[PDB]
Amino acid sequence: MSEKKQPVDLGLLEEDDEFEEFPAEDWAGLDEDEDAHVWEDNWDDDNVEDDFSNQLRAELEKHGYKMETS
Amino acid sequence: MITSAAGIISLLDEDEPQLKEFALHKLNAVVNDFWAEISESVDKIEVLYEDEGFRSRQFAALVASKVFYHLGAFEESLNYALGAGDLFNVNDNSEYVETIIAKCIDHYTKQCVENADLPEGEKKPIDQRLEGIVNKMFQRCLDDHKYKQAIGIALETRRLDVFEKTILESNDVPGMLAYSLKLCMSL
Amino acid sequence: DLYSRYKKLQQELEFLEVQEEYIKDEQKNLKKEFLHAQEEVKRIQSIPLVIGQ
Amino acid sequence: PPGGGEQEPPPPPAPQDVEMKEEAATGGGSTGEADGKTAAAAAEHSQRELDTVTLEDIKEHVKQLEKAVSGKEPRFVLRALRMLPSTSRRLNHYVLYKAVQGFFTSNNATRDFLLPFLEEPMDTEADLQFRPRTGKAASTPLLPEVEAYLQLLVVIFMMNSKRYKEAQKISDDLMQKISTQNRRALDLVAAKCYYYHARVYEFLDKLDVVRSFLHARLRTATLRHDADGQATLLNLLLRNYLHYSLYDQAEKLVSKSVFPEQANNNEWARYLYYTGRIKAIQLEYSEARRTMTNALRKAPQHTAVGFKQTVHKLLIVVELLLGEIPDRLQFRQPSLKRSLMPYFLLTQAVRTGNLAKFNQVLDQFGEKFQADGTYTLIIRLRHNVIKTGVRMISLSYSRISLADIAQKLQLDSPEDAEFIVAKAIRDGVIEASINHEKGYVQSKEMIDIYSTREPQLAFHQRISFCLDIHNMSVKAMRFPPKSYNKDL
Repeated sequence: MSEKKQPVDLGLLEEDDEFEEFPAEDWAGLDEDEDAHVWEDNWDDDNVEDDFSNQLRAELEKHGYKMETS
Repeated sequence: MITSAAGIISLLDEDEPQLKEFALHKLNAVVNDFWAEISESVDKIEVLYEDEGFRSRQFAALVASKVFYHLGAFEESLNYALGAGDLFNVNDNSEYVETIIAKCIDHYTKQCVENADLPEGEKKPIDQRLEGIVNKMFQRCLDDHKYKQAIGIALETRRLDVFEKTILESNDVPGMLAYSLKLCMSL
Repeated sequence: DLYSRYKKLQQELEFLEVQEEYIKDEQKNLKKEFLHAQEEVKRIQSIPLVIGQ
Repeated sequence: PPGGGEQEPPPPPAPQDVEMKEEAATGGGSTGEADGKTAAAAAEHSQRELDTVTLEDIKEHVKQLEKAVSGKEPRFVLRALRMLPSTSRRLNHYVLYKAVQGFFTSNNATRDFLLPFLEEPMDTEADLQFRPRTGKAASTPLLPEVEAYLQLLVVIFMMNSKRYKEAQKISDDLMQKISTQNRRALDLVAAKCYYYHARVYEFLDKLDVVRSFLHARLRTATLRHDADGQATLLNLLLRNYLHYSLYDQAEKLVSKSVFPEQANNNEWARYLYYTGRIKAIQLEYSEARRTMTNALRKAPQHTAVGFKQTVHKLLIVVELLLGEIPDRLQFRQPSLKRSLMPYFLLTQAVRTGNLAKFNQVLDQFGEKFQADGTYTLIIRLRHNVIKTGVRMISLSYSRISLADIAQKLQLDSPEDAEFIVAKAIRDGVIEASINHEKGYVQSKEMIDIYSTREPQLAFHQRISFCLDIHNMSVKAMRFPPKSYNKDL
């Protein structure tokens, strides 16, 4: 029928009317570093990236101190 | 009226049928709205139908005959529509009545073909009410005969005296015998 | 004519239905003949032969 | 004044050529195509009609035509009316009536000549011979155009269009069963109409007349149908049962029938999305996962972006329940991204499984995914975080400590550790060896695949099923060649 897509596109118009080009530019701050890059790898790199965003992001500089303590 | 009412199941699973009668009467109104809701009470309907406890076998056999063909094959609905005993029902343009008389005529002439090649011996029993309800609407067609279906349905039923009463009140007798033999030579 | 088209048409139902097993027989037999004649014209090509230019 | 006054008449007659040529090509092409043998040639104009509907769904036709450009409304078919034979003078009238409105001006209106649309169908719709196909093929295309812009007091006019449609053909029908290409097409035409005024139904009223009548009209559709139009008529009933019906004793496991060939090249995607939406409330893990992901991968013809974002949203919502949540990897479209932006933080927070923090993170900025209604699967998720986390522990090492991994799982107690881990063992999705020697709970956690471990019984059903699907695909490459050589 393809006629039920109209209210869904109206919901997309409401989501686009919530923030006017705010997620396109704010998310484009990372998309400019993510553009043309394979998005299949961005799920693993974003998985470990967001996983380590809270604490122990790099953790490679700390191993030099953890060698003698552990 | 109701759509997802489940109280009629408990009323149908209950004794003292003086409350079951009007509950089934109101069930016949919403059965066309929702036929699948009775599938849980079909077994109990069969239980109260097989025994001779309930006084009206047509109230159960009509519900079963109108839910079986909505659920599965027309055979199980036909066994209770033909097994409903005495049924007082006038001619209606409803889908239910035209389908039960459609399959009733189709299976009627089907049994007439299964029994037409065996004139004697192992004759299958045919109920009289089948002849009553087939010959009732059949005679209703034979009010004026419409000069098209008299010899046709008279030949499909493979019956002996079904066509002698058709040619009694008929115009253009040579046209009816010439059309009759013309139809007989092409089958 | 109106009601006679059913039972008159049943003869065409049988006449067209009888062609199913017939075309089954033709399609199952004519390919066996196709491999018969195929191997018969294949076995004509023999190894001993003369080489020209 | 000179800009729009001089550039005013160029715009309007832009769609005139494609609309007149389109209605003449599909009208004269369909009637002139199946006119000789309508019953023989079938389903040739079905894909044409649906492709024209989906081609006209995004029409920007009406933007300024309200000011003296509504002359397209009073006109209509006017093809061979009032007489079936001797249509030469009417062949001249075809140019006459189209040329009269183009000399100087034309008297036009918008809401004046709307009700008297039944003047011709009383005596002759088009030619008194092809009344059904010309009546539906005449009325049904042009009615949604005038009935566009559902708002602004058109609901009553839409009701007039309803009683006109039913009163002319579909109160029951024009004749009990058309039983032709306009019957099999009339199924999806009346169905598509029901989807057209379904917004009018759900707008202020509810189900107490027409969709309840759709059962009697649904089984009046004869049982010998291919169930294409009958199944499309079932789609609106199931969607009416989607928002709030909630009874599951009949349609669930009783609606399931012989299931004839109901494809429509869209109905697997949207119908399977419907039955997976209803089968998604009992937390179906095996069936709805693969079949709903397949339905996501289906329907690529017109749009796979604007509509698949909801089946994708529900898809990942029911995927994160199993502990393994696959995100958007192979699809690049700027709709599922913006749809998934609020849900991304929590769907990424599922695997880490922090109870106290993410519990506040959900309700913190949660507006739409928790404002979707009844918060059922998210209120199951709030305590499913620990079950997906302990399933990650099942994917982790065997030995369970009392301080390291118990403190890591935010659950430091001896009883509830083995108790809830045992509640994960009684599920049956994992394998463990419950042994108590000195107090520690061990586990064999053998997740070794069937390699060199009863292989024949392992992929036996894989060989049988794969050969069945590939073999019915062999039938699907044998039969279409027959549908090719059928005409020659």
